[PDB]
Amino acid sequence: MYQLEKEPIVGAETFYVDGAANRETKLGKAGYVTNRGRQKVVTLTDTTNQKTELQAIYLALQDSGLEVNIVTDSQYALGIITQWIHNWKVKNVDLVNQIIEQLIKKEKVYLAWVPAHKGIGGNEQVDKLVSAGIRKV
Ligand SMILES: COc1ccc(Cc2nc(O)c(O)c(C(=O)O)n2)cc1Br
Ligand SMILES: [Mn+2]
Ligand SMILES: [Mn+2]
Repeated sequence: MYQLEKEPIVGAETFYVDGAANRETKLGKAGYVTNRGRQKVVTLTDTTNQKTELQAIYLALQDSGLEVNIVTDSQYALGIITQWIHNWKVKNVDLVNQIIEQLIKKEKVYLAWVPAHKGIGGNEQVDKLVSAGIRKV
């Protein structure tokens, strides 16, 4: 893949990703839930809210097939990744480029943003998973 899809890929698994992190401890969780009934969460150290969001996208790329829809609620994650694909058309640098490294090997990728905490089913589910034991209120 050298460019992102303009619309969702029909028949491709859709991963709803999210992350949460504790400001003081830097412990966080990154995870996904998909429309094929799969979920994964990993616990991370020395991380941030922004970094957990990128780590979640990494997990979705790692676990998905060659065509994949990924739905994030992170302005930062979408912005920073998009700032890459258009660029070749400083912070979390390694992780961003590792995501790009995964992206180019896919056949098709649709990456979309949705607003957090607005009752989007998949998004609410993954938010509940990653914030458990991480986000107080
Ligand atoms: C509409 O109400 C809200 C919308 C957003 C937020 C903050 C938030 N909460 C998350 O769980 C999350 O993943 C992200 C993010 O990635 O920016 N941002 C809190 C409320 Br109340
Ligand atoms: Mn989020
Ligand atoms: Mn969330």
